[PDB]
Amino acid sequence: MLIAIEGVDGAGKRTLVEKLSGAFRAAGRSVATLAFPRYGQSVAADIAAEALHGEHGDLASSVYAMATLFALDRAGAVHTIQGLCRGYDVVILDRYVASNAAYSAARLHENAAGKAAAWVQRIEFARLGLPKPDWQVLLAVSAELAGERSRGRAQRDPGRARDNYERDAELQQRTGAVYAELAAQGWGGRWLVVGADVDPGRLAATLA
Amino acid sequence: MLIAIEGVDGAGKRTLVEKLSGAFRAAGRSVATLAFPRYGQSVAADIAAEALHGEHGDLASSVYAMATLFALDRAGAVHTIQGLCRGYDVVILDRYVASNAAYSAARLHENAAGKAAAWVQRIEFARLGLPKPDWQVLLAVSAELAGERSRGRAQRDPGRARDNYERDAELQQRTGAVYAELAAQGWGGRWLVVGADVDPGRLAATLA
Ligand SMILES: Cc1cn([C@H]2C[C@H](O)[C@@H](COP(=O)(O)OP(=O)(O)OP(=O)(O)OP(=O)(O)OP(=O)(O)OC[C@H]3O[C@@H](n4cnc5c(N)ncnc54)[C@H](O)[C@@H]3O)O2)c(=O)[nH]c1=O
Ligand SMILES: Cc1cn([C@H]2C[C@H](O)[C@@H](COP(=O)(O)OP(=O)(O)OP(=O)(O)OP(=O)(O)OP(=O)(O)OC[C@H]3O[C@@H](n4cnc5c(N)ncnc54)[C@H](O)[C@@H]3O)O2)c(=O)[nH]c1=O
Ligand SMILES: [Mg+2]
Ligand SMILES: [Mg+2]
Repeated sequence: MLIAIEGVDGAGKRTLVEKLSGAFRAAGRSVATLAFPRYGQSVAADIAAEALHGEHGDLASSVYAMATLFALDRAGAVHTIQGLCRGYDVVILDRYVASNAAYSAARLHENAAGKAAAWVQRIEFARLGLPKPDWQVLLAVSAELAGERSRGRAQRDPGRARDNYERDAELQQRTGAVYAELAAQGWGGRWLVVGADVDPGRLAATLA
Repeated sequence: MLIAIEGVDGAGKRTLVEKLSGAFRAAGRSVATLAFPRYGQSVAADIAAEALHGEHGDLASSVYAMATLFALDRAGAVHTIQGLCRGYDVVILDRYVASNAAYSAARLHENAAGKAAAWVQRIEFARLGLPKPDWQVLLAVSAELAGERSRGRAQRDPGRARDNYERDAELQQRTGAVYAELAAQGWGGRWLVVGADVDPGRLAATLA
C-alpha cells in the first residue's frame, strides 16, 4: 500500500509520518518511508530548495520551474518507489505529487480545479508515470499555528531558516485552502483529512 | 577525445558534426556522437523545448530554470558520456555545456565573463561533474545568415517551427557575441573558431 502524507509547512507531517510508521509496525506489517524532496539524492531537489533559499538567479520566480524540479526529483524516484511497494507492506511518503498541485496552485491564486493542479496531474501521474497513492492524508492545521512551528523551527536550529514559501504566510493560507479542495474531490486517489490530535493507532487502522 | 561543436541556431552544427564524424572515420579512429538536448531520453530536455514552444506556464520565462533543465539533461548523461569516451576513440557533441553559458548570458545581456556563465561553470563541471571537452569548435556564422537557416528550416518542415530563442534575433546576435568571448578566453577547455567553409578533413587533423 502507498500512503502519502500531505499538508502545509510546519503542519507536523514529519512527526505524523513517525507516529504512523510505528503504529503499523505494531501490526506485523513492515513499513517504509521516503520524504520528498529527496535532498542529497536529487540534484533537482537540491537546486529547488537552494533556489527557495535565494539562489540560482530567477529560478524560484517561476512557479512551473519549481514544480518541474519537484517532479523531476520524483521521476528519478519511480523505480525506487515501486521497489518499496513490492518489498514492504506499507510505504509512507512525507509529501508527494499532491504537494506540487497545492503549492503551484496557491502560488498562482488558483483553486484545486485550476490549471496548475491539472498540469501536475498530466505530467506526474500520466507522463512520468508516478504511482498514485492508495491514500493521501491531509494533516490539516490552521495556517497561523502552522506558521508558528515553521518560525520556531528556524529559530531553534542554527544552520536553518524558513524559505520563500514558509515566509509567505498568504501563500501558506491559500495552499491550506487548495489542499482542502483537493481532498474533497479526492485528487489523485482517496483522501483522509485528519488533525493534530489524530490518533495514530486508529488512523493506521483506517489505512487498510 | 571529447569534442563539442558549438554555435547559434541554424549555424550548421548538425551537419558539421556529420562531415567531421566522417573525416575522422577516414582515419581509423572510431567516432561517436550525441546531441544535446537529448530529446526523448531526457524528460527535462523535452520539458525545456516544449516550454520554448510555448508550454508549461511561466517556465521558459526563467533563464536559470531553462538552464537547469539543460544541465539536468546532461547530468543524466554523465555515465553515458564517460562510457563513450572509454569505448570510442573520438566523441563529438552537437552542443554541450558552453551552450548554457552562451544562451543564458545572452538572455541576460551579460558577457562571457558574467554571472550566468560562471554559474554554468560551477553547476555543470564542478557540481554535476560533467567532463570538460578537449575541444570546443565554435562554428561562427553571421546572426543574419544563421537566422535564414532557422527560418528556412521551419518553412521546409510541416511538423516544425522555430522556438522562442530562434525567433529572437537580438538574442541570437548577443549569443554569437558571447560565444566569441568564451572561445577567446578558452572557457571550459580550448576552442577553435572555424567557419562554414571549414574543411572537415583538416579540422579533424587539428583535433588531435
Ligand atoms: C515535494 C514538494 C514540495 N514543494 C514545496 C513545499 C515546501 O514549501 C517546499 C520545501 O519542501 P518541504 O516542505 O519538505 O520543506 P523543507 O523546509 O525543505 O523541509 P525540512 O522540513 O527538511 O526543512 P529544514 O529547514 O528542517 O531542513 P534543511 O535540511 O535545512 O532543508 C533545507 C534545504 O534547502 C537548502 N538550503 C538550506 N539552507 C541553505 C543555505 N544557507 N544556502 C543554500 N541552500 C540552503 C538545502 O538544499 C537544504 O537541503 O517545497 C512543492 O511545491 N512541491 C513538491 O512536490
Ligand atoms: C544544449 C543547450 C541548448 N540551449 C538552447 C539552444 C537552442 O536555442 C535551444 C534548443 O536547442 P537546439 O539548438 O538543439 O535546437 P532545436 O531547435 O531544439 O533542435 P533541432 O535542430 O533538433 O530542431 P528541429 O526544429 O529540427 O527539431 P524538433 O525535433 O522539432 O525539435 C523541437 C523539440 O521541441 C519540442 N516541440 C516541437 N514542436 C512542438 C509542438 N508543437 N508542441 C510542443 N513541443 C514541441 C519537442 O520537445 C521537440 O523535440 O536550447 C541552451 O540554452 N542550453 C543548452 O545547454
Ligand atoms: Mg518547508
Ligand atoms: Mg535551436
